[PDB]
Amino acid sequence: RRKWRRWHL
Amino acid sequence: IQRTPKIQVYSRHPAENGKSNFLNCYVSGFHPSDIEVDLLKNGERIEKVEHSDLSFSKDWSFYLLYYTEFTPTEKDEYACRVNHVTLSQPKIVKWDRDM
Amino acid sequence: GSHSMRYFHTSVSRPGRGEPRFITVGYVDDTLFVRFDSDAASPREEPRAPWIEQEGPEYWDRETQICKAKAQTDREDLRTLLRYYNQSEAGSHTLQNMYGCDVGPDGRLLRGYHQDAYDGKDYIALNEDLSSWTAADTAAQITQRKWEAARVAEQLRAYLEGECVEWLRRYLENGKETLQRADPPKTHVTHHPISDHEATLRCWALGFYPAEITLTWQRDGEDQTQDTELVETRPAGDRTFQKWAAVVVPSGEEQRYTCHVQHEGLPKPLTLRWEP
Repeated sequence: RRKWRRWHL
Repeated sequence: IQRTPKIQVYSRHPAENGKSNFLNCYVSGFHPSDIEVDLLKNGERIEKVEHSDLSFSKDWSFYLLYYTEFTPTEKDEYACRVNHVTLSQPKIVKWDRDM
Repeated sequence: GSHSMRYFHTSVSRPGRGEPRFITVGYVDDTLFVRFDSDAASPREEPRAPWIEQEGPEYWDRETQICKAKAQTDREDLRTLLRYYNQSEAGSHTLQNMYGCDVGPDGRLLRGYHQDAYDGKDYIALNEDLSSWTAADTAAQITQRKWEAARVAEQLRAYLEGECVEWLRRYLENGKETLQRADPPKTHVTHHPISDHEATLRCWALGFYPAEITLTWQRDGEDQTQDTELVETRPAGDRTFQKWAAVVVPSGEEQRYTCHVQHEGLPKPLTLRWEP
């Protein structure tokens, strides 16, 4: 299962 | 970065005239991902060709499989036509049952 | 043996043609098992392997929400990258990300991955320590500073060492019929006259899984690496792969040539010759 991406470039 | 596609046209199973099979066109190693692929029977575009979902290799270049059911015969000619920003004109690769 | 899980993501902007297209796929080893495409009507993550279908509706809801969140983050990140590279709003650009884990035969983490690319070039990558970053240029250094301040590496490490490995082990068990089965190549040699002086011998490997394979030609026991045409391994469309290797040989010398095939599914490596 996936991981939430919680950051921006 | 622009990378031109590699192209292979081939069947899922060894070809036997009169026997249902799948005709594949595998495009790989390309960037950017926008690409147009047609499968051709005697020069005419085959309808309802399907394709895989866009994915990519370790070097970031993309790959896609385009495919359709087909029944090879002695005289019908099949091919794959590929257009991409790296190409000055579309590339046609003919199906050869021995490759 | 050893196994991997990977999630791949691509967003492609298309100014004047709505929001970017977002496509993500998940693999275990060489098996595609999930996909999401933003251009579908009411997009959902969808199963692509039989052993994932048994996951319940809460699984699909969570995966779908993560995919929608990722598409939205990518849209914002694509706008940021235009600033970082002083680019206009007119062109199409690409943002890619991969992450996942490798496990050994005992199921412990061997390596974790998380890396991003812009327009087909490395942008920023988590190092193998799962604690520091490699930024490709001064734009990615801006991202690196932000991710150090936000302790992103620590968040990724916790996922890669925990859930990534634990869910990979679950999938390997639920899909043991296929994910833990190596299908050996079906092999044969064909002969293609070029002239009355030479012919091509082509050694075929068909229907194998996983994709890793070695095909080589020898003449009198010596490798023909410089004289061998080896095509890229290609998908058959049914989960399996194909490859061939070819050499041009003088007519009548065919029996000097042997094709050698190594693959995880073979009881022992094969030696084959042309059999008229």
